[PDB]
Amino acid sequence: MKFAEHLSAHITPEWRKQYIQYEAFKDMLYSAQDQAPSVEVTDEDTVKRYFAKFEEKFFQTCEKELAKINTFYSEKLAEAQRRFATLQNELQSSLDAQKVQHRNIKDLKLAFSEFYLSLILLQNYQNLNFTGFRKILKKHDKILETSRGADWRVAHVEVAPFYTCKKINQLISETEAVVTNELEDGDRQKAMKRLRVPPLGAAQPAPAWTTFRVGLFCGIFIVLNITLVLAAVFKLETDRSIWPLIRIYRGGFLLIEFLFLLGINTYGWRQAGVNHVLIFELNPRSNLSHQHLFEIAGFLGILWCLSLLACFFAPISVIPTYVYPLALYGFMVFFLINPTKTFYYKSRFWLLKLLFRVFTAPFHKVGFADFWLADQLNSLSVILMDLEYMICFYSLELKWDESKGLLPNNSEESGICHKYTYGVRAIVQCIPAWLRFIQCLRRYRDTKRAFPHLVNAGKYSTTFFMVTFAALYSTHKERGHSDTMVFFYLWIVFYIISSCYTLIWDLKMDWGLFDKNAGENTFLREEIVYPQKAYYYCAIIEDVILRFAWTIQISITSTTLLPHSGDIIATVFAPLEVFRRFVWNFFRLENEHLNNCGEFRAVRDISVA
Repeated sequence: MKFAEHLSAHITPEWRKQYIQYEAFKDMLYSAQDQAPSVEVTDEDTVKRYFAKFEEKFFQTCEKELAKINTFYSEKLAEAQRRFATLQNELQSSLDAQKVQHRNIKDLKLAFSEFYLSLILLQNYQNLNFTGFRKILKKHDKILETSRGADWRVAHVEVAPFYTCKKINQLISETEAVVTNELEDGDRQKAMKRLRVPPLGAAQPAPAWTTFRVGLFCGIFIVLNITLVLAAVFKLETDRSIWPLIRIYRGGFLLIEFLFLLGINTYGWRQAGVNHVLIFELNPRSNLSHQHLFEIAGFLGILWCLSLLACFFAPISVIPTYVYPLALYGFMVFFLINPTKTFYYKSRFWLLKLLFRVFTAPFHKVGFADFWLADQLNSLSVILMDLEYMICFYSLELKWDESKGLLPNNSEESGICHKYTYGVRAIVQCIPAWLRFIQCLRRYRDTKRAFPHLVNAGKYSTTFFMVTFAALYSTHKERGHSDTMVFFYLWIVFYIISSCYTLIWDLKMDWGLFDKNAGENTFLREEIVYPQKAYYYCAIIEDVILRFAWTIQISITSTTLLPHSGDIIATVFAPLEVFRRFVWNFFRLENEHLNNCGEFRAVRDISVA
């Protein structure tokens, strides 16, 4: 494949309908060729008229395509001219006001670098549309053994006001002159370093070293997982309680799984066309492909596996076993808050600036990155409970004056910090629900709109109530007082309500499925971005199952019996919840991008002042 894939890869995602449609032309050509009636059986007038009809139809289709291209190009050119006019007026106003100002200059820099991107994208649009006409007309010449295609090219294509309009190059030169004289006072090197746009989209291949580091961290991870399984089967002795260990190491595994599935999500968004760079407001020139997230996940998983192995084997006799989890989590934290400029600095600091804006929610106007991150925390809720458990274990239970403190004796009676001590577990549970609830309240206050925000605030109020009733029921049963089974009934009804609330919001308002304009894609949206239709139905069924995950647990719990269970339930259902979030990310991002596809948004429209 040479140009079909080259076109589907170098195409702007939001302008997919305004392109040349190479595939339809090719399929029309091939169908017309294969349906030649007979080379010698029927009359030559028959085949001649058949080929003439095909010629007419093909050139009418090509003419309507060219008209579409011309209209879209003139539209985008007028839009860019108006944007340049308003940007220059604002720059002149600010420069005159010169005689905080740093924020002003920095947002005019950002607005100019975003206006350059639209110009470059329009230029590439022109280029690809021209060298898709030449390719398809060359194919028509070769397939029909005629030369009318090149004549049609030189007669129609190279007169059109989309290949002869040399206005974008002048606009690019003027933008560069403006940014160099005004914003940088000379120094075109620094101006162009900000304005330049690398080959972007699905067309940029990650460097070979990043792929090799992925393949290295993944092989080590596989072998270390095999070794962990073998050592757990053959080395971990009985008479000790493994539950503290895997309860501490449960959070790290969920984080590794989340980073892996986020890498897969980024790959899916990059290939399908859903551009997360515009929705997350990332830098269109510097991003993180799936390889970077795969590498981060592999490195942190290597550290996790090494810490768990050291816990099992106890390599050095002087260091007690409880130092390895502490060291692992301290390295995970020190990796994030690394003050130097190494090891994914811009990414980690963007993530930290976002985490500061989600954990102090009602004070910042929320965008997509902080709304998206606060929804991912609902799935990574066992990580917060793992941190709480680890802190309570190291502060109240871990006997420091003994080596094998991580695995105490079998005589390990209830051992507080394992349950609802005083309600702290319920609060750590409701923390991300509280974040999203107050964020939706801030959205209602800001937009004054009510439907999408006031609803979607009860979605997390139901989690509030469900966790409250869980806490009440378990703390009543642990004290064996009266009114217990009532708080089982209320737990049941509020989990029913929570799952029904989140399920209809996952499908209808988050994913956009089940709309009246479905058309041929029954039970789906109008326009589907992901290739196969089977992905959506399987996703629907999996979200139905993984949102009602408490059915299986309350069954197993009701089966009860002696084995420790609730914890086995949580350990099996936490990666299932992270996988549910991984599935939900795809279709949330797709629904978000499909709205940017209607207004043809390729840039962020950076505000000013």
